[PDB]
Amino acid sequence: DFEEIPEEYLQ
Amino acid sequence: IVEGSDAEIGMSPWQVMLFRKSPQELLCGASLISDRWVLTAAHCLLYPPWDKNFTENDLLVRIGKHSRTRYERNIEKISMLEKIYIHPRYNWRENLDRDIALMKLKKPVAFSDYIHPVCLPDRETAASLLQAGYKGRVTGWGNLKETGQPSVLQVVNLPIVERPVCKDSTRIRITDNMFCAGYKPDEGKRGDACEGDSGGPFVMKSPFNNRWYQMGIVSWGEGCDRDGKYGFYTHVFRLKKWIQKVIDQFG
Amino acid sequence: EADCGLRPLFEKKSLEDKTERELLESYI
Ligand SMILES: N=C(N)c1ccc(CNC(=O)[C@@H]2CCCN2C(=O)[C@@H](CC2CCCCC2)NS(=O)(=O)Cc2ccccc2)cc1
Ligand SMILES: *[C@@H]1O[C@H](CO)[C@@H](O)[C@H](O)[C@H]1NC(C)=O
Ligand code: NA
Ligand code: NA
Repeated sequence: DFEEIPEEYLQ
Repeated sequence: IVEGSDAEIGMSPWQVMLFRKSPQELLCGASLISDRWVLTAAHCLLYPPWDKNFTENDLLVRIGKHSRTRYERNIEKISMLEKIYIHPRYNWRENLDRDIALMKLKKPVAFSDYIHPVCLPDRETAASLLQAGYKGRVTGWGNLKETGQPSVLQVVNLPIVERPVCKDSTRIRITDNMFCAGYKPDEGKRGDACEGDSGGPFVMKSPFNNRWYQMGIVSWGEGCDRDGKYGFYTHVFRLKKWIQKVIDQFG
Repeated sequence: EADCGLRPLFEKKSLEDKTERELLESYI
């Protein structure tokens, strides 16, 4: 239900 | 938040969302107390009865948010965790005594119109404001009802309740490290924090210096917004010596 | 620190939010 966040924050 | 309303833009610029990386979802609320320190409830991070034990790499903090689910481009900022500090005497076994934790960010967050720290109370401000009948404000993206979820940050103002009334409302052993708030059945108005609001701030605006102070942390409650029940909050001032020790040592 | 608790869109601009007066009125 959440919009994907920029990948840089998941690295 | 049950029986609250939509927050205004920038109304609670210290509000933080604790966000699980995988699956991507809301974990808890929290608050910004400086450019690198975030305050939350210990049970947001550690609660063995429910198999909860998050580590730094499991989580992100999202600051400056209003919408619950949207990525608020150019407004919110997302920070990684350097280290979690849980109160060494947090009592997850019995009654959530000392339900408090600090998170140090890897990098300082930039303040903005939407991102700004709340004050922590001194002894005198706490003594002056933590009185039965005095109202504080709770904010969060938690459930709208006990048993759905808000589009944007919710807010509710609630009165502090007399300690004997708090005690008499529950079978849980209440301690000096907790206070309770909410309306009584005979008062008409209602409202409460709920699941998902955990770790968020209970704030009061000092009439002496016009600054907002975080007096409590959303901790626990028996269901949400039930008649005759109250929300329980970690007493921030009572635990401030620990907060200061952590920041002084690891800051 | 020195600037804590003063909101950019409210206190810093001398604007009040819609319900803060409810808090003040309780501080009797
Ligand atoms: N009504 C409120 N003000 C309120 C409701 C929920 C929370 C979130 N906190 C929690 O869920 C904490 C963590 C684990 C158990 N817990 C509770 O609040 C428990 C009561 C604790 C148990 C352990 C010893 C201290 C008292 N009630 S509970 O009904 O399960 C809380 C709950 C869970 C899910 C939906 C709605 C409400 C915080 C505040
Ligand atoms: C929770 O996680 C830490 C680190 O992995 C672990 O050492 C600890 O025993 C676990 N349980 C706690 C802190 O109650
Ligand atoms: Na009791
Ligand atoms: Na109630």
